[PDB]
Amino acid sequence: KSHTLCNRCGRRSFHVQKKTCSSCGYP
Amino acid sequence: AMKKVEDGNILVFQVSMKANKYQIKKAVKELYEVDVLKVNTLVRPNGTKKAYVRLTADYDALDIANR
Amino acid sequence: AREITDIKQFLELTRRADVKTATVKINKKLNKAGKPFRQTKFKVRGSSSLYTLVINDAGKAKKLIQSLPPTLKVNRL
Amino acid sequence: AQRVTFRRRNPYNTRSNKIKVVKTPGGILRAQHVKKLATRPKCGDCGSALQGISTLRPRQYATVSKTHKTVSRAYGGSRCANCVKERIIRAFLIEEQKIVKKVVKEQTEAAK
Amino acid sequence: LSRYVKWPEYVRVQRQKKI
Amino acid sequence: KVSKSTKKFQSKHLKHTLDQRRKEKIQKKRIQGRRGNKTDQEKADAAGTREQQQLKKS
Amino acid sequence: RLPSQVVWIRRLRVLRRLLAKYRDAGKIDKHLYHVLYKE
RNA sequence: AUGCCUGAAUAGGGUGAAGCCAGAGGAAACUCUGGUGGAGGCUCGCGAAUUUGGGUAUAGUAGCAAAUAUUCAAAUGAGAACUUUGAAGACUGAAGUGGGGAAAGGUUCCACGUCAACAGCAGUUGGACGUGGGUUAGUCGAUCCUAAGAGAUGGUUUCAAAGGCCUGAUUCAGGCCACCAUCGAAAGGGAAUCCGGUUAAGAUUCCGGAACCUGGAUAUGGAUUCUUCACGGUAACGUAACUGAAUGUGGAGACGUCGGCGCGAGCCCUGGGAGGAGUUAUCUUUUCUUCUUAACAGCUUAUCACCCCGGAAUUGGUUUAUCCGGAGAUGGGGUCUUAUGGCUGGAAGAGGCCAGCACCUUUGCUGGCUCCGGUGCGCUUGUGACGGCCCGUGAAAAUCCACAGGAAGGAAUAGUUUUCAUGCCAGGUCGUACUGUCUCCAAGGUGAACAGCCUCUAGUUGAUAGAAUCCGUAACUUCGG
RNA sequence: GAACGCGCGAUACUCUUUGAACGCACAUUGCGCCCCUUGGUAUUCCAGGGGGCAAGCGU
Ligand SMILES: [Zn+2]
Repeated sequence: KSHTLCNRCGRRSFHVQKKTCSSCGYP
Repeated sequence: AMKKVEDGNILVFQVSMKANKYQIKKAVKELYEVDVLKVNTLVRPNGTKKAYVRLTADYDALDIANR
Repeated sequence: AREITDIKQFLELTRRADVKTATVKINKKLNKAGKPFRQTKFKVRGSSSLYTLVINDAGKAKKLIQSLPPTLKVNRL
Repeated sequence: AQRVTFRRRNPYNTRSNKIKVVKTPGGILRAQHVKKLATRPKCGDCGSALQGISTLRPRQYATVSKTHKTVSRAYGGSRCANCVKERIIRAFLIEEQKIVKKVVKEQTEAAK
Repeated sequence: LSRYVKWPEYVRVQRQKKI
Repeated sequence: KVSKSTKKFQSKHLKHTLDQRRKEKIQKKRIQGRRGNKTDQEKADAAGTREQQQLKKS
Repeated sequence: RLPSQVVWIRRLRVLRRLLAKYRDAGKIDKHLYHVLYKE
């Protein structure tokens, strides 16, 4: 469960600990 | 829902997801010309909002349903 | 709920403008002497509480029944 | 011999949620959550429990009259009787010592 | 303490240039 | 009758507690026969005071 | 059955109760009562 | 490897350290005997190791996917070892194969229809397929607050012009104050809801009854007693009220762990009686089961602590535990907190257990009883006064209250205040169905040595199938009066 | 570009929630301030609608 939904792109790539997206870089 | 209408004096409606209890009470009062005692809202799994509107004892819910 | 002991307070409560009905409840129960008796509870609710007057005397209860307003709905038991 | 459990969201045996077991008018055992006990107000000088002041939760003091949370004496409701007595005696003696010291200074500077 | 707050930076600079 | 806390401890913590106790016993037995394990007070006694050290030098 | 502490507590409590009752009744004065208390 | 914040757990048996009490020896010091008390690098089931949640830093062959035990009759169905009902046998045995939760999953919950595929045989079954139904909150959580830490502004308050308030016959002048956004806990802090009933599937949410919390505007009664912010008691303190600015403080929130003692409630045990069920070849006043009282509200109720009198060695009081007294003991008389019990309202009208009378049907009507007690090295839980040890005097903030202070205001056809009483109105958004690495509840009998064996309530019958200490003595020995 | 809905956006075969994304936060459909207006007894309360908020003593 290291990743969650990203608001900007909709993928399961939002790292919960880092608070950054590994697919689109949000934010 | 029709059982609730017949017995509990409760009209069951589907409402928008952007409406609160104040707006539902006001809308029922304006559209159907009845006095609302209470409003209880829930959010259904399919993304829609259901409201139970219990009217005051001065009004019969079945009469409004037939109307 | 609240318990009252004053009969005239009960009558004043039953004389208010916004009063729906009054309940008269009968209970058959024993006293400390063992002789059974009839106890009458007069219950009427005010604004936010239910006041109960308990009367263990049959005659006093009958007089209170007679003294109730004729326009007051009375629930027997 | 009926088993009961919590009635709220918390499933852990924390201080916040504590359970008592009561027999309801239905003839069954059921759980009930108990609130935290109130603490007696304490004196601001010695820390002893204040006498004559009701013990309530912090927000329950806002709904009771002033006689239930004060004492008619000075500092009543904040300090106890003995502390007030010591304060009075100490203040008076300090004032007397100030007067005596001022007289002594006046005398010792009066030589010149 | 730190009383320097009584003078804003521009006032302090324009008085320093005076000296 | 066994108490509730005893039941919970024996079901949860008994095994690892016993294992740790055995490990401490084994380590103590192994270190007892070795040389070079002395407490701070024992080492302080062995070194001695400044006067004792100056006497030992002399 | 009953452990040592429970029976000791009961014995000491009943002995002290009897001593206090006897002193209050006047059968024993302060000093004999004080000796019997420690004994 | 070392941390830090906030929770859960840190149990049990044995042994018996200081200190204390009473005896015996000696001039003391000191040594023995018994009890008490209940401690630890005590035991039992340079190096290794040292519970846990959340948060946060440095070939039609092998073989049947293994978790035991099934049998008889009936029903449904084209078809039954596998579906359904009844009977029999067996299993889990409160540390559950029992009832809930956090996280996670996402319709798996319920009904109807179906067996093309899936559930390694079959299936009429389903956590499958198709169509529908289902989750209701002022009171339960989130929402609010801050913790370790993170992070904008000019690295975390720093050489930042970083902001609010008050006074004034109209003159824009004057004055006060200091210090940094924000995020971070569904286990921490926190205002308030209970009982009964109800569905195919929803409940502290719906229904019936009953009650609280917060905020607001206002009216009435009473008080504010000569007209202007009330009294009583030596005192602790009591009260239906009984104004209070700047400013300065105090309390609750709010805080380590262990031990025994006292008290309350739930469970267990148990006597009588009033019902119902089982067994009864013989015996058995016999075995099982019902006899319940919620939140909330009124009256009353306290160990500790404190106050007044009094002035003590012939030293007294006193705890299971040796501490207290001219720094005022013993004794006598009072004050307080309401924790917790008792009575009552809620409330018997509810629920429970019975019996009788109605019908191819929602087919519900009536009548009784729901009472009185005891017991504790028992289990669970809360609480009070103590004692021991470790230690920053043992997280912070939101929030509520109080005290010092004396600014200001108050009277003649409604003076000022309304922490006294009654009365009116309102309470938004999101989660709630179902299951379930951390967590909650927890009966009895035998064991007479934690263990193991058997059962009550409640759940199962799942797994391809068929064939081959104990007998005789004596002294003693418990509570009161 | 994404999410949710009927090529399109509640006017859905005008333009919802977002996104450089802009009132503040954000893994919450969470929390504010300002102006106008309307309704429910209404000067106070509650709610609905519309529109917004990324001086110096130097000369
Ligand atoms: Zn004090």
